[PDB]
Amino acid sequence: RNFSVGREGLEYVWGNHEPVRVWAQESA
Amino acid sequence: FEHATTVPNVPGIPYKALVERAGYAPLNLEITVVSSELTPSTNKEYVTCRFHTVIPSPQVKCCGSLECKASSKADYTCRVFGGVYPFMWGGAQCFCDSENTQLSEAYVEFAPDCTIDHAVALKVHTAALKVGLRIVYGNTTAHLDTFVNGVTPGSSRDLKVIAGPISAAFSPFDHKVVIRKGLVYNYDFPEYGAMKPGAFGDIQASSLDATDIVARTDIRLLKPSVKNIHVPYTQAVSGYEMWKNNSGRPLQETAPFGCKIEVEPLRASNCAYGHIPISIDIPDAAFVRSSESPTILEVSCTVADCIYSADFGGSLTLQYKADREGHCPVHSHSTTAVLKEATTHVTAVGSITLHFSTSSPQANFIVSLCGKKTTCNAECKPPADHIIGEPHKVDQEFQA
Ligand SMILES: *[C@@H]1O[C@H](CO)[C@@H](O)[C@H](O)[C@H]1NC(C)=O
Repeated sequence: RNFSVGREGLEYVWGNHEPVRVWAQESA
Repeated sequence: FEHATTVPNVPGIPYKALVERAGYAPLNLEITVVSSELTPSTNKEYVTCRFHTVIPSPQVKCCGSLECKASSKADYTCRVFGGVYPFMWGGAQCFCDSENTQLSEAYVEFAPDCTIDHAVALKVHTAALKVGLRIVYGNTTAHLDTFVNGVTPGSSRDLKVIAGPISAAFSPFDHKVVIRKGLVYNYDFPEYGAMKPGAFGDIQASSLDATDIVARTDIRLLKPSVKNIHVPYTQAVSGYEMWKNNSGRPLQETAPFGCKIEVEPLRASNCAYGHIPISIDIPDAAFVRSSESPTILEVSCTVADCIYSADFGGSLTLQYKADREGHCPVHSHSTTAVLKEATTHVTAVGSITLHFSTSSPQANFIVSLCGKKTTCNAECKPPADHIIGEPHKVDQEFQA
């Protein structure tokens, strides 16, 4: 699945695991 | 002395600032948002669950005459029919086989499993924020919890802090809140007394043990035709299980700004939005004069390679000429640059290395070490990494 993330971040929950927060950089 | 800053309200990251008294040596402060609980005000108007349609036993007069009696049960339905001639095992429970007038009774009452599986509906008001703050000044640290209003103070044995108000007020809750088994739904509920058949809140009561249970889920009785005695009764299906089937996703999965909604009490924990204005009354005993802490003579900025990433991807080297060994703190006084370290040991003649992070592609930030400043000029390459598992500590300015 292709998930677009923003600069503020995005939190994804895969199953019953701990939610993991990711953040996008400025690698243009 | 009173110092007021504008800390961004993001938990988990430190904010570094350096106080500058007129006649005293500068001191470092580091504020971290260890917790922040947004707790609205809730009141219980009713509870709901799957109802159990309890059927009272029908009773017959042989060929007399009956009447409907008004009751106070939840959706009390009463209907009087004509001749039935019931059969149980001997086939004659009534003489005078013409006009065997029969009574049918039906009402709903809570299931015994509603003590766990039940949904409570809530309406919330304007929510107040309470924030937990960890502060350190120099060598002495302190932990404190305070309310966000701009009025209520916080004290840990030396300190007076005023926090708030929030510049941009935000509430993830709607006007209508439903709690079921710890899951929070922003689903609109019908009001008290205005039940809807086949929808949510078809049975309402102030508590699980309340006797004032009010409901109306459309029980209509039917005339019985079988010789064997049995009352027929047809209904709309329970709207509680339909609302369970057509639930959607809870606000642990769809609340904006990324915060875990907690229940008992209903609250929002560690939810980053806006900036917090905090004013700190630092006690005067923590300060030390500039004649005790050693000051440097000259300092120059020799900058290493830099990357404008979300991690500390920049290195820098400062050479200094001082008079005595000491513990000068470091601070980058720009809004586009922060430092990994807040203080360092400073010799008489020598040089030290330091790490920094930035977001602008260019480096035009100002560096201070016991008061005096020295600019730094560098160009930062775009980062090779695309997604890092550490948030941006800094924000990019407009056209910078
Ligand atoms: C995801 O993006 C890549 C790169 O554009 C593309 O090759 C791939 O087909 C996309 N997959 C989906 C699920 O759309």
